[PDB]
Formats: sequence, structure tokens, C-alpha cells
Amino acid sequence: RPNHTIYINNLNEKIKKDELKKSLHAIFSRFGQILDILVSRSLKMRGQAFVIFKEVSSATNALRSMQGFPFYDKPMRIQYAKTDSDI
RNA sequence: GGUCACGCACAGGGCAAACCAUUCGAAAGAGUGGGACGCAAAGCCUCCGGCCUAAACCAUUGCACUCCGGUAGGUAGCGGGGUUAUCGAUGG
Ligand SMILES: [Mg+2]
Repeated sequence: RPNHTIYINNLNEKIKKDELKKSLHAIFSRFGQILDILVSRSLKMRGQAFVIFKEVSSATNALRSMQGFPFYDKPMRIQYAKTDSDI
């Protein structure tokens, strides 16, 4: 089931993409070296983030540690990605 | 002559990119002044397509690595279209 990338759901949509990335990095950088964080604000990709880790284990840690985490008021929803595509 | 096209000019000349100052804006961007990259409509209008912004309301819990809600604003110097205008190469 597990994956290098984690999928974050239910994020506050009123936050700029600019800031959101930086906030997600500060929160998640404590578990491993993030390769990149993908955040779009299109109709489909609103309130959503992909955080690609160095390791799957480091990605397994962040999921098991910050589930439901109150983040910009709203609680985070984390689950593994379905495909780990990209270099 | 006039009309409809056209730009190898000629006459009057016209406009003003970037950048800087200042104002407005949530932003894209616009206004004014300075300033010239260029432009035969780089005068003017968002009807159509593209692109840029996303503060407020509406909608949306959505798995991406083409990119895409409504909504409003912007770009006419991104295209198309519409409309008006100078000269007139023994010009077509
Ligand atoms: Mg001026």
C-alpha cells in the first residue's frame, strides 16, 4: 500500500498557494528530506497537497504522526498516494 | 475626384515598450509625468478564441505531475473580428 508521496486532503482553500507550500514544508520537513511539494488551486486540486519524500519510511512516519492535525484551523487528512510518478 | 483594397515611399507627422517617479488596485494591471523598444491604425470597442489576476460572494472534499469552476477584473502592444482616420510611389 505505501508510497514515497503523501496526499493531504481537506486543506483551507482561502490560503494562498505561495504560503501553503512554505507552511507544509515547515510542518513536514521534520520527518525527512522533501523532494518537492505539489500544490495547485484548480477546481479539482483545491485544498490538496502532494508531499514527495526521500524515503517511504519517512513518508510512513509523517502519516502516522500528523493524522487529523489541526492545520490552518481545519484538520488535515493524510493518506498515501496511488502513484509515485515524477523523477 | 469618390469608393474598396494596398505600403516601395513622400508631406504633416502620430503613438509609446522596457525602466524610473507617483497615484489607484487585494492582484493582474491601469492612470499621470519622464523615457523610446518598436508600431500603417501600437486610434477606438472584450463580440470570439488564447493568456494573466483571484479580494468578496457562489460552488467544490476533489489523486495530481498538458492545463481548465462560476463570478468579476485585466490584456486592444497575443490573435481574429467590428468601427473610424493621413498621404497617395507616372502608385493598385
Ligand atoms: Mg507620456
